[PDB]
Order: sequence, then C-alpha cells, then structure tokens
Amino acid sequence: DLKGQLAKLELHLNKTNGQITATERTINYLNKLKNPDPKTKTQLIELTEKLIKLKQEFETTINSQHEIS
Amino acid sequence: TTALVCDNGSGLVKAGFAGDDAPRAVFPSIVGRPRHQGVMVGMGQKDSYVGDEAQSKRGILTLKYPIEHGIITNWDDMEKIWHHTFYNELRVAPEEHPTLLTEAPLNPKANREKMTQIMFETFNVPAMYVAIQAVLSLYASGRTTGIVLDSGDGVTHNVPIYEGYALPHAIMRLDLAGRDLTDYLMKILTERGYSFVTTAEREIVRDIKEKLCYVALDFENEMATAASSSSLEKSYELPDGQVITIGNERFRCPETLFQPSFIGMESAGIHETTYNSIMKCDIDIRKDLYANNVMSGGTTMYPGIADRMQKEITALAPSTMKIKIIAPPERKYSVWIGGSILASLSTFQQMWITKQEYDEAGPSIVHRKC
Amino acid sequence: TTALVCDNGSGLVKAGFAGDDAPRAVFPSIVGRPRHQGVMVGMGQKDSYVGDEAQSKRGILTLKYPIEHGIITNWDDMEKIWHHTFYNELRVAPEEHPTLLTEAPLNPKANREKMTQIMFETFNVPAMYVAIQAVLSLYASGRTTGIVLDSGDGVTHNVPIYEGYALPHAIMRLDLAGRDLTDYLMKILTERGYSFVTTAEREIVRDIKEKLCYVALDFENEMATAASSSSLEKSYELPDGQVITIGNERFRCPETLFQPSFIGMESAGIHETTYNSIMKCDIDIRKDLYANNVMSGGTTMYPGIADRMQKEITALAPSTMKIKIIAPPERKYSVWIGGSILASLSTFQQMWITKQEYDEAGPSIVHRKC
Amino acid sequence: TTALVCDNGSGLVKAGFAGDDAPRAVFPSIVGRPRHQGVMVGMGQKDSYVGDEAQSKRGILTLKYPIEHGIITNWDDMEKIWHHTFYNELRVAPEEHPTLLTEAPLNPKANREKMTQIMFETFNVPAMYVAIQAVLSLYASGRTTGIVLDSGDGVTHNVPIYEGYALPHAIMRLDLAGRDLTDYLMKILTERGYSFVTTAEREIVRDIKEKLCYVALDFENEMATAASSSSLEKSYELPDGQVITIGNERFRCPETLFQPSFIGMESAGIHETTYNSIMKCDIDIRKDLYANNVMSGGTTMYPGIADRMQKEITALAPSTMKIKIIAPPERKYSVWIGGSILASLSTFQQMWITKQEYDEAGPSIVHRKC
Ligand SMILES: Nc1ncnc2c1ncn2[C@@H]1O[C@H](COP(=O)(O)OP(=O)(O)O)[C@@H](O)[C@H]1O
Ligand SMILES: Nc1ncnc2c1ncn2[C@@H]1O[C@H](COP(=O)(O)OP(=O)(O)O)[C@@H](O)[C@H]1O
Ligand SMILES: Nc1ncnc2c1ncn2[C@@H]1O[C@H](COP(=O)(O)OP(=O)(O)O)[C@@H](O)[C@H]1O
Ligand SMILES: [Mg+2]
Ligand SMILES: [Mg+2]
Ligand SMILES: [Mg+2]
Repeated sequence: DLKGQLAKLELHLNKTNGQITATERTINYLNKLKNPDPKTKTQLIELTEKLIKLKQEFETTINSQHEIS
Repeated sequence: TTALVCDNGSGLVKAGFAGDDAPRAVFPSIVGRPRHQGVMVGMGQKDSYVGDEAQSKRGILTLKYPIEHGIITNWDDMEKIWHHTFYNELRVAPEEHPTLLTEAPLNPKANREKMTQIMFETFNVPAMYVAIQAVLSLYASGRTTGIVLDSGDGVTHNVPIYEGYALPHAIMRLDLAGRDLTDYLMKILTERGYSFVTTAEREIVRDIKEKLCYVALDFENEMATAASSSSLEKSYELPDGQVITIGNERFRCPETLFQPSFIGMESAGIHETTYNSIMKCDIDIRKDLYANNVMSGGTTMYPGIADRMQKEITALAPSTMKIKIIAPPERKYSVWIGGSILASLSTFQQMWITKQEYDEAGPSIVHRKC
Repeated sequence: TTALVCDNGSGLVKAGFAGDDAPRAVFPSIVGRPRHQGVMVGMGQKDSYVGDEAQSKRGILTLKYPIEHGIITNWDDMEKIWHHTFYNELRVAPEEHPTLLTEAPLNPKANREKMTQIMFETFNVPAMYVAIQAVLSLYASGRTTGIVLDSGDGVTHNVPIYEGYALPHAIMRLDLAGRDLTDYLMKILTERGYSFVTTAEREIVRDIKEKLCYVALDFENEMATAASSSSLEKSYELPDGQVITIGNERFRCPETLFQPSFIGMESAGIHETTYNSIMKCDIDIRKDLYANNVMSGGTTMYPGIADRMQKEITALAPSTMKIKIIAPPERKYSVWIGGSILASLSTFQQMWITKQEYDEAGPSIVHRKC
Repeated sequence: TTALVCDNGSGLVKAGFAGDDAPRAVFPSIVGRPRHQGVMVGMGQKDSYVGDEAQSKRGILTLKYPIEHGIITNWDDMEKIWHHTFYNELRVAPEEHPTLLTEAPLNPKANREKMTQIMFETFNVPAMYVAIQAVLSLYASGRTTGIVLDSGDGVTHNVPIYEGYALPHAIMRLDLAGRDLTDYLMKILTERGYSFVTTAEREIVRDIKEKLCYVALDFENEMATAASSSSLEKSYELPDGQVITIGNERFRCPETLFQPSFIGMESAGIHETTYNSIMKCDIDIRKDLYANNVMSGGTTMYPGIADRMQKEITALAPSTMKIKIIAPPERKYSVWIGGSILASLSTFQQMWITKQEYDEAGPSIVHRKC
C-alpha cells in the first residue's frame, strides 16, 4: 500500500507542477500589458491568486511525500 | 469546459487541451498503405494504417504525407488523421469542446474554407477558430514587439509585429525546410556509398539528420579543418546492425539554409530574408525589431544556429545597434504553447465562430478576419 | 463433417483428418512392378503393387517413384497412389468430404491444373484447396514473423514472411535434398568395398543414412580426428546377416548440404541461401527475420544441424544481432500439422473452391489466388 | 597521335580509337575461373580466362562480373580486364597515348580516385580524362538542348541539359536495368518447366532475352489477346538441340521497366522519372526539353519502346505541347560515339589531366571538375 500511495502522491505532484508552469506563463504574458482590457484586469488577479494556492498545495504534497519517506 | 488546441503541422501532429504546458499527444502525420499480398488467414485486413503504428510497421507499407509545403494535397487522408487524433489518441468526443487550429500565412483561401467545412459538417464541433502560426509564438515568448522566424517542416516564414500591430506588407514566406534537408542528406550521403531510396530509408535518413548534425560558425574554415584532420567523424548504427560513418556531411545539410544555391534554388539565405523584412518596415521601429528577434519551429534546433544567425545579422546590419536572438529552449512546441495561452484568455472567449454563425453567414465568415 | 488433409510429398505420403495431432496413415509413395515370370498357379495376378506392400516385397519388384523434385512425372501411378490412400488406407469415401493439398512454391502451372482436374472429374470431391508447403509451417510453429526453411525430400525452399505479408521476390528454391544424399552415400560407400546398385539396395542405403549420420560442428577438425583415431566407427547389419562398418562417411553425407560442390553443383550451401533471402528483404525487417528462423521437413533431423546452422549464420551476419534457430521436435510432420490447423479455422471455411465454381470459371480458377 | 576512348561499361567493354565510327574491339566484361580438376598433362595451366574466351568455354567455368550497378566491386579482375583490352585486344602500348573513360553520374567518389591511380601508377598513360556517360550522348545526337535517357546494363539515369548548362539538381538515377530483366526472365520462365540456374544458363537466358522480346503498346489488351489465341508464341533452340516455346513472357520481361512493382521495387516506371526530371527544371525551359528527348544504351533496343514512351509521356504531360522521342538507330554505341567526337575537338585537347598535374596536386585533382 505504501508504494502505491507514494506513487499517487508523485503523480499529484507532477500534475500540480504542470499546472503551475502554465499559470506562470500566462501571468508572464499578462504582466507586460500596459492598458489591459477590463476583463484582463480581473483575470490577472484571479491567476495571481491561483498561483499562490497551487504553490501551497505543492508544498503540502511534497511535505506529505517526504513524511511517508 | 476545456478547449482543444490542435496544431496540424506539415511533419508532425500535436494535440492537447488548454491550460497545459505540453501537447497531450504528439505523433507523425503520415498514412501507410499495405504493399504486399497477405497470406495468413484470420489476421483481419486493414486498408491503411495511420499515425504511429504506420511508423512502427514501415517495412511493408507505402508511407504518404497528406500535407506538403503547408498546403493540404490529399483530403480523405487528412480527415483520417483528424479522426484518429480526436478519437483514438485524445479519447475525447469532439462535440462538447470547441477547437483552435493553426495555418501558415499567405496560404490559399480555399484551404481555410475546406478546413472549416470539414470541421463543422462532419465532426460537428460547436465552435472553431484558426490562427496564424507566427503570431502564436509571441504569446509563448512573452513579448509584444518582435520579428518571429517560425521555421517548421515544409515552409519558413517571417512576420514582424510592433506593439501588437502586425505589419502585413513585411511578411515573408519561403519553401525551404526540413524535408529538403532530408533529401539533400540522402543525395550527399550517396557519395560515400550509402544508397537510400525507399520512403522508409528516407525515414531512417531523417533520424540520422536529427541525431548527428550541427551548424558551423564559419563554413570554409570548417571544411578545411575536416579535410586536413579526421576529428569531425561520427558513427551511427542502422536498424540492420550496420555502421555508417559520417564526415563533412554533418554540417553540409543545414548549411543549405544559409546558401540555398546548393539545391538549385535562387532565393537568399534566411539571414537575408530577416534583414529584408526588418528593412521593409518604417524607419522608427527597426531598432526595436533588431533588438528582439525570435526563433521557433523544430528546424531551428541545430546546435549553433543562434550564434551564426547573430553573427550574420550583425555583419549585415549597421553598427551602433544591438542585436539579440531570443532562442529559448523547448522552442519546438513554442507555437502550440501560444495557442493554449490564447485559448485561456478571457477576452478571446468572445471571438470564436459559433456554428450558427457559419450556417447563416456562409463560408466567407472565416475570411472576414483574415 | 471432417475435411481430409493429405500431403502428397516427394518421398512419403501423409494422409489424415482435420483436428488431429498426427497423420492417420503414413506410407512411402512408390509403385513396384513385378520383374520375373511367375510359375505357380492359383496366386492372384497383380499388375503392380503400391504403397507399403511393395516396400515389403522389394526383392522381386522394380520400384519407381511417380514424383521427383516436387514435379509430378508419371500421372497413372500418382492416381493409383491417391486411390490407395483414399480407399484402402484411410477407408473413407472421398465424395462426402473436401480435401486440402500442398504444393511447393515456384512449381509449374500445369501441375496445379492437372491435379485439380484429377481431383474433380475422377474422384468427385465437393471442394478442394491447395496451399504452399512453407506457409503451413508457420501455423504449426505458432508465430507470424519468420523465415521458414522447409527441407523435404526432392527440393528445399525458403519463404520469408513478416506480419502475415509474404514477400514473393525473396523466395528461394533449390534442388538439393535427401535423394541426392542417398546417391552420394552409395557413391562414397563404394570406396570401402560395399557396392549397392539396384533400387532395393538404394532403399537399404536410405535406412543406413537415416540411422547412422550426424553433422559435424566443424569439418576439417572432424576429419582429422576420424583419421587419427578409430572412435568414429559404427557397425550396421544388412538383411543378409552381414556387417557394414562405416567411418568418415557418417558426416560426409549430410555435409553436402553446406558444400554443394561435392555433387558437382555450383549453388551455395543452405546457410548462404538463407542469408541472401534475409538480405533481399527491406532494411527495417531484417532483425525480426534474424531473430526467428524455422526449420521443417524430414531432412533437417540430422543430429547437430541446428548448432551448425546457428554458428554459420552468426559468422555470416553482422554482430549486435541475435540469431535463434527455432527447431522444435516432431518437425517431420510440421507441414502437415499446419494444414489441419488451417482446416479448423472458421474463416478458412469460406475459401474453398466449390465444384460448381470450377465447372463455371474453368481451370484458371486455382491460379487466381496463386 | 590518336587518343584511345575506352568505355568500361556494366555488361560490355567497348574500346577504340578517336576519329572512328565504331569501337575497334567489343567484348563482354567477365572473368571465368576453372571449376574442375584437370587430368591431362602438357596443357597450359591458366588461373583465369578473361573476355571472350571465357564466354566460349562457359561450360566448365564460374563466370564473375567485376562491375555491378556501375560501381566496381572487385579490383584485381577489373585490372585484368583493362590489361587484356590494352595489350591482347587493341594491341597498342598504353604509354604513348592518352585515354578517355566514362563513369555514370552520382557514383561514389572513391571509385574515381582508385581508377585514376590504377591508370597512372600501374599503366603509366601520359594523360587521362573521365566524363559523364549521359553528356557524351548529346554530342552523338547532334544537339545542345535535351534530356538524355541513357539506360545501360546495371543502371539507368536521366540528365537534362539546356544550352550547354547541365542542371545538376534535376539528375535522376535508378537501379533497374538489363540484369534485373534477365533474372526476371529466368524466374518467369520457371513456370513453363524450363529451369535455368547456373551462370552459363543465365548467359543463355540473356540471349533468349535479346532475340525474342518486344514491348506491347498497351498491356492488358495484349495479355487478353495472348490468352485467347495462340499467335504470340515463338520457338527457340538451345545449344543442346532442345526447343523452348515462349508465349506471354515475350512482353512481360521488358514491361518491368514501366511497372517496377513486378520485382518488389517501389520506384515509379521510367516515364514517371522522365516526367519528374522535366518538371523539376525551371518553367521557361520545359517546352524545349519536352520537344527533344533522347535515348541511348543497349537496353532501349526493344522493338516498340519509342512508341510506348511517347504515348505515356503524352498522356502524362499537358496538351498544347509537342513531344518527340529522338531514337536514332545504332543507339547502342551512342555513348562511345560521343567520346570519340569529344576527343577530336581541338579545344578539348587542353582539358586533360597530365601526369605531373596528378603527381603534384594529388588525388583530389579529378574531383575539381566533378
Ligand atoms: N532535434 C532536432 N534536430 C534537428 N532537426 C530536427 C530536430 N527535431 C526536429 N527536427 C526537424 O524538424 C522537423 C519537424 O518540424 P516540426 O517541429 O514538426 O514543425 P511543424 O510543427 O511546423 O511540422 C523534422 O522533419 C525534423 O527534420
Ligand atoms: N530421422 C531422420 N534423420 C535423417 N534423415 C531423415 C530422417 N527422417 C527422414 N529423413 C530423410 O527425409 C526424407 C523424407 O522426407 P519427408 O519428411 O518425406 O519430406 P516430404 O514430406 O516433403 O516428402 C527421407 O528420404 C530421409 O532420407
Ligand atoms: N538488341 C537488343 N535487344 C534487347 N536487349 C539488348 C539488345 N542488345 C543489348 N541488350 C541488353 O543490354 C545489355 C547491354 O547493355 P550495354 O549497351 O552494354 O550497356 P553499357 O554500355 O552501359 O554496358 C545486355 O545485358 C542486354 O540484355
Ligand atoms: Mg511548427
Ligand atoms: Mg515435407
Ligand atoms: Mg552504356
């Protein structure tokens, strides 16, 4: 069981990292803008918050995986 | 919902979902048809293999490419590729999600209409959009002012943009790409004795190209060094347990990019096209385009292409002005990485072409924004 | 119903029913005619004995072989053999059941037509099919990718197949087989004093061949060992209570397979033909054929043939490739074991040539699938 | 002085002097080695016969070809052939005169160097030159704009020229020639019963090919006519006083040229290669190449090849364009007739490669003009 759950944790960590990369790319694109469309102004904040949430989730997952080890 | 972002290319098919960092599936765009009789009973007959299984069984198949030079030549085989991508590879019904496609600039109009019809009447997607390959690169790069240099298989094009105002008169298009390099590699490998003729042998030569090639900083000096000594030699192994030994041909294949007179063509090398595109814009914006150059496409992965490009452009361009070649890693997927970002944007979610809009307005709809 | 699977060979006849593991009856394909006067009264006047009874009474008969080198020379004798097989041996009327026959590749066309006519007009079977001997071996082996090396009496042939797509240009055929080895055994046994001339004496020499022969791993070393010492000697007993003592000839008979220059022929040994067949296919499939070799036929039962075959092919072929010689036991019946399996398959039950089809289309029918 | 013009071919050797209309000597390029023991005393022990005497005594020899597919495989035999040509056949010492040789396009570099070395170090000619086989045909034809279609034994190549500016990117090369047709003739003659295996038997089959063959204008109708009636039958006599009767095979051997799928090859017929070569040149010169096609080589002597070639090209090419197939008689020697003319020209007498030039510059000299 231990090995299977460790593998599942690894898969979840990989998925979280894959999400972080795309969100960081989108925020990197949106930052350069100078007079963004009103919708983009809200979308930038939404992505900024989602990045933080994903980073804490990644931290928690890695901590749990290390704890099992 | 998630919107598929497929990139029907000239030599590979990359399909995935929005909000990701890599295509979900990637596989060659070929169709293989059996060549021989077939003697065993029970095997169950198949008319034509498509995708990666065809590449697996290339021994007894006649591989054909539905696309060439960006244009689509054979349609019944391009539809088979799309069906395989949607059902077998991605494993998602196409009805629920919209779709985004990419088409090279200056292509024939009819292509766009036919693609639209095949994507509405037959597959029944609720909304489809098509974008220029070069533009999507700039989202992935992360800037707005630049001159992209997308060089896929089949064709290579330059599209300069400034403050998000694409200049349409400066766009340049050229038909030099990986396929011609593979053919030249076959032709020059003929000299040492190694003869490759069939299509599968061309597939082997393409792998030889991918693994063992590089671009010399200078050409004549490299030829002199290779002739005098024997240090620029590499050994490669065929599927038949035979050993090829390549010498000069390591850097005579990509060199045709900068000297198109090797294949008998007449146009100028890629550096001259980039310089001409830059010098065809207005006077006030040339400095910014010089500063921020961008590379994309697989063909621009040869070790040492960035350095030679920078050297040639610096030699061609006036002094006092700084040139950089933004050539990030993983440029291979750069175009696709753009599309997903473009799908994500909230504003863009208003720009699709709904099915009823195409039903009412007609085929011309797509060309209104062309 | 059960469908007969007869395998008219060059030196033996094996006849049986489908869905079995061995032929129901097996007997030599010879026809003996009396030679002498006949003096007693009341004994049945037989024009010619056929099958095993002729082999029993070989003393006063002139045995003849209707088949030779695969081709059929005498047709009355062949029809007599078939009648004996169907009525006396199998003891089943031929009208009720269909039949499946086997014919070696690259044989003359007329053979097939004449076989069909003799199997329809005279015997009146409701359906007949004919198959290539080499192909049926792969059903018995249990694979789909390979290079069979069927070696019967009379002739030997190689047929490479890949994913159930027989390559017809790589097929090879050769006229070196057991009969030539028997004749060479007679010729070389002449040296020690033993003189065998008549046909029955040839039959005795054939038994001598079967019992006491083997293939040396290396030839010159074996000859040196046999000359220096006297350990490679065997004693055999004739029907006349006489003792033959064989020495070197134990491994000079089969050796002609690898060195056909002993008989005055010019072709290359069997290993070279196999290697040439392998190298006449495409580049991408040579590894799979290298991995899976197959042997069949009676002639490949010599102790030690597999080891020498593997050694020779490994020496000839490039390194980095793994060669295995799939040489299962009971290979003698392998071809026949294929046919029964092929009969059992449900799909194959649609591929027969019904009698009315031959009546309408004509003799060419059989050749449509050739 | 007179300059020798040798044309080392793939299946024949033609050697002569400049300013003539035919080769002084013509003989096959084979080397025969004895196969049997040799029992009589007082005879001359010959290691190997070469040239025509080998063809005379083919019964007891193992004939081998030093050249194959244009490339030279065995060098000792080739040197023996050259010595026989210079001393025994022509009967002229090679020191006094220069020499001109012919080599097919796209051949390996090493060939040229080794040929040069063997013609300088060993034979000591004062000057040597080598020319492309296709180009010399245009001197004999008498024009300057054309698309030659030289088809010798071994290989076939197309080289388009316009106003004496050879286009190198349009050159095409293919490995279908007379030897493959001879092998196919053996393979298909196997059906009627006639089995030819040994090399001398292949030589007999080659004569059968030369005498009794033709190219049908259309194929399916010809097959139907040959099957329905029995008018397409010819009788030929072997050296053994036996009569072969050939039927369909009269026009299935040369048909391989237009349908290379008979041998399992995948390339397109010769008409498609000619059309592709024409269509790979510039737009403005295609009409002139269409107007003036040229044939050379022995293989293009089949009765009726010109008509079928014209019909196929006309069907393939657009209308409004006029196609002619310049196919003069005595085309067999056309290539050689070019060389002599090229030797005569006063200007060309400045283009040789003197011995001291090779001694100083080195082996690379020959490749400077390649
Ligand atoms: N690592 C590499 N090194 C050299 N050439 C490459 C490499 N990867 C891909 N290529 C070349 O790029 C071509 C594929 O281009 P691709 O990225 O598919 O462009 P597109 O998506 O427009 O088809 C191949 O034909 C191959 O020859
Ligand atoms: N155990 C054995 N060892 C050596 N040779 C054998 C053996 N059995 C049969 N043979 C040879 O094989 C021949 C029979 O071959 P067979 O299996 O009948 O081929 P086919 O089925 O094609 O007629 C015989 O003439 C005999 O010389
Ligand atoms: N009259 C003919 N009819 C048909 N085929 C011929 C004829 N003459 C020669 N050939 C074929 O052409 C071949 C000889 O070609 P050749 O002219 O020697 O080419 P090369 O000069 O390149 O050696 C022979 O093998 C033969 O099969
Ligand atoms: Mg691309
Ligand atoms: Mg058998
Ligand atoms: Mg020639």
